[PDB]
Amino acid sequence: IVEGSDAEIGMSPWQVMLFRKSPQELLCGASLISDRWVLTAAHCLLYPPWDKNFTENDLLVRIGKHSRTRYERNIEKISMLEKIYIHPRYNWRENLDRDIALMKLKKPVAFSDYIHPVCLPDRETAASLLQAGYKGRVTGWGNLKETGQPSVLQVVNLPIVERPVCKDSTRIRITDNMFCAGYKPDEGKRGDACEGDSGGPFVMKSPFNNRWYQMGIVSWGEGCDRDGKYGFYTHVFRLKKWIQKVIDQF
Amino acid sequence: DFEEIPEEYLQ
Amino acid sequence: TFGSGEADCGLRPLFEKKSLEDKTERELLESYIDGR
Ligand SMILES: N=C(N)c1ccc2[nH]c(-c3cccc(-c4ccccc4)c3O)nc2c1
Ligand code: NA
Repeated sequence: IVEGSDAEIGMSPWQVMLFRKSPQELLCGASLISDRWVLTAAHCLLYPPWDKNFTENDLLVRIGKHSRTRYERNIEKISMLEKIYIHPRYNWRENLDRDIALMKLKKPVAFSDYIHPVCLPDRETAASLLQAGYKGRVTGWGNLKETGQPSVLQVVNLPIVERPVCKDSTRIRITDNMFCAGYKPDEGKRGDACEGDSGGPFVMKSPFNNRWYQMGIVSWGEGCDRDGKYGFYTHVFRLKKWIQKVIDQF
Repeated sequence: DFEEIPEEYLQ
Repeated sequence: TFGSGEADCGLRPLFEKKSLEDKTERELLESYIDGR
């Protein structure tokens, strides 16, 4: 996260860390949506251009963290995966369209003051909050600059940008399964997710029922916090039927 | 940079 | 898990459940043309 600050303890109790077993490293961010399911970005698990194709056996999920490198004994839980589901039409060849994956944990995790799931939006909450100008929050342990790394979880609140502005900032083809967020060069405010934050959550707090909803998944951006550029996120509500389907099917 | 995590989580 | 989440979803033990606010959520609600 660039130009974001340290998170508070228990601020994003749904933040998950995808950890690789050997080498032991942070792979991506993810979020806890139930006691057995985690949602992340599919490019964190499968990205052929760079020979990335992880299986159940190569990842570990760490929930309840704050600190990036320490094993927070008695606070965090580490779960193993049972199955990984990548959206059938995830497009890695061209623009990372439908960059979403679900991971089923081996065993349910117990919630605590540090582990609690986020809500997935329903048509009406999506419709009322995903508006240009409304701010959302992104969290992660990713890089602090494009070109070090934080010791603690970082948070940044970014405004959602109008789609034409998003499209006119890149040469990549934007689809309706993506949205972009960030400040204009012109708003003398900065912030963006960056490398290491892919897969994590973009959430908004409903002013109707005070709950936090995960509207997006950190997907991509060109550089980190470059002026004139924005971060793109997968549109969770547009892929919600796929989500509902693998959950009640599996 | 990452501290060691308990062996029971590798197996 | 599904629509609107899970049931007790989105309410943080250390914040909403105790009626405590984190330091920047205000920024968010204020951008939804102000909330409350
Ligand atoms: N500026 C942004 N909004 C942004 C957000 C997420 C990113 N993630 C990355 C990223 C960069 C290199 C490799 C990966 C990656 C991670 C896992 C598997 C394959 C590639 C990234 O997620 N850059 C990113 C940039
Ligand atoms: Na920018």
